[PDB]
Amino acid sequence: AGILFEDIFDVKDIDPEGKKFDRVSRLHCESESFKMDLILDVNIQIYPVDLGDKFRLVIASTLYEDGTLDDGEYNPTDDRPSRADQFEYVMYGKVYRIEGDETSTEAATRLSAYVSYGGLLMRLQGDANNLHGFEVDSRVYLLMKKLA
Amino acid sequence: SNRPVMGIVQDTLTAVRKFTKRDVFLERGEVMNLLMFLSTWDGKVPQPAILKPRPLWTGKQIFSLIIPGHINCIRTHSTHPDDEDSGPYKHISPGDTKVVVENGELIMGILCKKSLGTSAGSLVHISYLEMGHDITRLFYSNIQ
Amino acid sequence: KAFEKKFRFDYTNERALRRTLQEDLVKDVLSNAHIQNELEREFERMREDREVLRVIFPTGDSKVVLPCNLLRMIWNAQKIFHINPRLPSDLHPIKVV
Amino acid sequence: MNAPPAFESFLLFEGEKKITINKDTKVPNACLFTINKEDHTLGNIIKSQLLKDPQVLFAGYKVPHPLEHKIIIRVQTTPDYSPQEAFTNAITDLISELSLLEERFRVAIKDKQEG
Repeated sequence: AGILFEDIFDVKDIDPEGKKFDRVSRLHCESESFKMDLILDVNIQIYPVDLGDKFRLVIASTLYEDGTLDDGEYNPTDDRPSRADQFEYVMYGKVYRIEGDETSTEAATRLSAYVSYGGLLMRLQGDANNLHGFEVDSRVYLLMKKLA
Repeated sequence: SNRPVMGIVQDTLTAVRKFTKRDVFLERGEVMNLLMFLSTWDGKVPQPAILKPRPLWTGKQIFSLIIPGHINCIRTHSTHPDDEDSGPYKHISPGDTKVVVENGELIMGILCKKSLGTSAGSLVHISYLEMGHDITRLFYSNIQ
Repeated sequence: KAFEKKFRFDYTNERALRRTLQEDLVKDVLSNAHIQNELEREFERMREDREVLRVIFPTGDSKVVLPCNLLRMIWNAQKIFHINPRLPSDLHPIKVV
Repeated sequence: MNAPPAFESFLLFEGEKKITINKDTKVPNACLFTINKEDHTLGNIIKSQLLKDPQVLFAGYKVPHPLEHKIIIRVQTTPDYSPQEAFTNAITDLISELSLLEERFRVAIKDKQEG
């Protein structure tokens, strides 16, 4: 598998502070049946998004549908493995911080994983039980698909 | 004054900020050219950030290839407000300030005079102190 | 109070110990007494250094110029050895001292 | 006083070879072509034609100095295909396109005048 996370989100805001960038907007999504807030920057010129949209988000450690990793080297002439091409929007990043709700003695109950997709950041808060697949410095894919 | 005496001067410096904005997405051919002008390049084209519906790289994704070795640094853009460091979004930075370089990769932030300039602790100063003159020379030339 | 809390190394609570240090090391720390004496002597030396610093630098200026960048060296070590900060470590504080 | 003559930008002198082939040892199946007395007028066409090929993984060109006339082209291709074959096919396809374009322009002129 290699699918670290999978959920359906709804868009609540596009730019609460304002339009900071011409071609990039920051979605403020909330989950469904998981109660996990999301803050994602999406290229809107290539992949337009507006309010109220529902998309299915998948965060996977590999794209190859069998388990093997990719080594991070780009190669377009590799259609043989039949990668996960059922999604519309795909990004590739590196998780750089896992904040938590720890203390001196008690362990954490809520985490917050940050991933940087070459500039376009993402924060994914929620419960600490379904967020266990994330380790810092690990390459991560993001896959989106709008539900009609 | 134990600072770097030379740094990027005003034309690569007026353009590295625009390069390192979030919006800069580079096509395959443009990436080919820019890598053709890199002297310290391994030979492997990195995976694009945006992979569907069209492969797009990013300016930070190529300045990461420019930055040498495994350099760790944290600077601050010249238009960074006085509330981001205090309130929420400390590590999310809506305006793309708070430059962060981990393992020689530009994770976030916009590069300006306060990062590539002739001030103490700048990115070039860290590159010198960590790698030496022979690598800082290539750093300058490749950036330009 | 902040100085003591940040630099004391409480070895009594033992829940912070189980959370931060490994299991084979926490038993050693809670059993030995020479280790505890060394750990208290370290804080004594730090307090004396604090008083010396306050004499040398009145008006409370922390900024100083020194040859080795310890914090950046620590960051480099963390990234080089793939240290995971969410797990208990295998470093003995006596080995540190 | 130190002005080079104008013809030095397109005339090969005694000893200079037009094109020299060198391999790239960093990555397998990579090759560098150095062309003397050329510029963007040829570099750009060859690069843009190499990029059309689906078996070419890298294709670029650069002019190392504007005061010295020389073109460097780097092409890396997938295995079971060589960059020399990619280069030759690119040149052949460019020639075919230009010939077809000239034929159609000539017929368009003929249609425009006296027609």
